[PDB]
Formats: sequence, structure tokens, C-alpha cells
Amino acid sequence: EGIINPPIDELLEATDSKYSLVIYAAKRARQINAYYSQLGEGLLEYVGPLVDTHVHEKPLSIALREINAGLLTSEAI
Amino acid sequence: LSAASFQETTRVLTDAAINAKSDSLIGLKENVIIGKLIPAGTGLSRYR
Amino acid sequence: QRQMLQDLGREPTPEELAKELDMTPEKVIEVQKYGREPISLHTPLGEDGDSEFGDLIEDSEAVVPADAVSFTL
Amino acid sequence: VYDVLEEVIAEHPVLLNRAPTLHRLGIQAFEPQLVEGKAIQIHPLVCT
DNA sequence: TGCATCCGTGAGTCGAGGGTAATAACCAGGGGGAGATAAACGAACGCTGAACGCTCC
DNA sequence: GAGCGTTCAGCGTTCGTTTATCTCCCCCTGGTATAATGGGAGCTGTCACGGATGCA
Repeated sequence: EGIINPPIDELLEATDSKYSLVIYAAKRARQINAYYSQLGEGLLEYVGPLVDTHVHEKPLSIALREINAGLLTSEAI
Repeated sequence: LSAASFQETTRVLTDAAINAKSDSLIGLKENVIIGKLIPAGTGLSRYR
Repeated sequence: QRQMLQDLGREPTPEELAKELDMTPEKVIEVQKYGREPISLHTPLGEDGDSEFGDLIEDSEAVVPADAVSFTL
Repeated sequence: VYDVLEEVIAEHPVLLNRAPTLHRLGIQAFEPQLVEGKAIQIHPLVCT
């Protein structure tokens, strides 16, 4: 029930840096928002929320929850 | 550009014109003028 | 008008000024409107030194965001 | 509007900031929370 | 070569707010745009019925 | 056929149009014939620092 609901220490050890984490959650949040705005096209490349979602929610909040599970993977190019 | 944004804004403009100095845009203060991303933190090539 | 002020001892009305000029009062009101001078934008308000007059007047040519998106809708 | 408003502000930070802002802890994000009156409530620990 | 002088630069942070003066004055001519009246066509009407059909004795 | 029934028709018949004429004030320019012949005027004081620039 707060911003601090996914703890930061668990998130930090997954990404090994701090600046890496913010862009990584933000890139994912951009994707999931873009998925919700298909409105009927149903393009294959986009992927929806992996975890369950509240009736109203912020896409960035969903993204951070996915990192804590650790299912999502990031790679620098 | 960063030097001009400091205390002197006539002498630096005057001699730059004479010297014909091309400003490479790497740096912090000059990347705030243009609106680009500062090379510090999330603005780095590797993080972004 | 300067002579009228000195003679009559009171600020003359435009109509009495008009008959002396022999023109109509509407012409008097018109010429008074043309006889002003602009005030410079780059001037201090006087409340503080830093503030300038030119940073207090808004433009109309800017595209208001709420109206522009409504037209698309 | 007030019912709708409480729904949208949740999980959306706001950056508080005091005027001199000497050092980088001058700007700090917070989770908002609606409160009546007209004055920003702030947390006593973060005052210094 | 040393000493004297002047010139340029900088000097926190956000708040509050709107207006400034004065002297020959005229015909004379004359140009140049801004507002006022009859001619070229085609489209509403106009009676012209005429020229076709639509029912009726 | 009687008597009138719909509907093209092209034709007038001036009224439709836009398009052509033509008369007028602001605006710009030029000219005055006694003699007249080198400004008013507003300042001034922060403070340190440095480097150019003058001069003993």
C-alpha cells in the first residue's frame, strides 16, 4: 500500500546497479502501457502484464513487481 | 558554450569567434542548454 | 489647450476645445488617441530591480493544448 | 471529481523542494496523500 | 626596468507587481488609392401554348 | 375523339450575375527674404581583484 511495497534491497541485487534499475523498470513500463493501447489491433510483439493486476493500477507499479519475482530478464547491448 | 555560461560572456564569445572553436557537445552544462541527456547517471550510453 | 488652461483656470472640456479648433469633438477625441508614445518593454517595474515589464504580458498566438486536442476529438 | 481524484494520485510521486536548495537533499520525492486545508503537510524527520 | 593608474567584473534564494515630456505655422500644388454608375453574359420565370398522351364520354 | 393530363422543348424576357467604367481626401512635397552665427548639465561617494597602460 505504498511506493516502498516492493523493497529496494531485493530489487537492487537483481540489477547490480541503481541507475540500471530505473531505466529497466521504465522500459518495461513503456511496453505494458503500449500493450494496453492496442485497442483491437492485437499486434504479436507486445506482451501484457505477467503478474495479476488490480482493477486500477499504474503500469510502472506492475513492472517493479515483475522484477521482484525475477521472471523478467534485462541485457545491456 | 559552458565557458560563456560562466562569468565572462563577452571575452569568451570574442576570442572563440577569432579562434573558430567548434564545441563538441560532450559535458553537463552544455547538455542542459540543448535539452539533450546529461552524460551522468541514467543518461549514460550503457544505462540508457 | 495650453492657452485655454491659462485663461479659464480650469482643464478645458473636449467640446469647448473642439470649437476653438473649428473641428468636431469626435475628431478631437480621435487625434488625442493618436498622440501617445509607446512604453519600452525592457523597463523595470520598480518594485524590484530584476523584474522587467516584458515578462508580465502573455501572447495570444500560442496554441493552447486543451483546445487543440479537443478539435482532434 | 474528488472521488476520481483519489484514484489517480495513488502510486504517483511528487518532488518537494525548498527555495535555497544548497545540497542535493533539497529535492526529495514523496508519495502524495490528500489532506484538507491549504498547507502541505510534511514529515518532521526530513526537516533538516 | 619598476612604479603609478584606471578599467572591467562580480557580488543568493524564492515570494510582491503593469503607463513615463514639448514649439511660426501655413498656401500651394498635386498625386494616388478608396468609394460611387452602365455594359457584357447566362439562369429564374413567363406566358407562349405547342406538342404529346391519360383518362372519359 | 372529348376533355384534360404530364411532361419535356426550346424560347423569350427581362431579371440575374460579376465585371467593367468613372468621381474624390489623406498623404507627401516645397516654400516663406529685417537680422538672427559654437549646448546645457549632471554628476560624486560599494568592494576587491587583476592586468593593462601610462610615466617617472
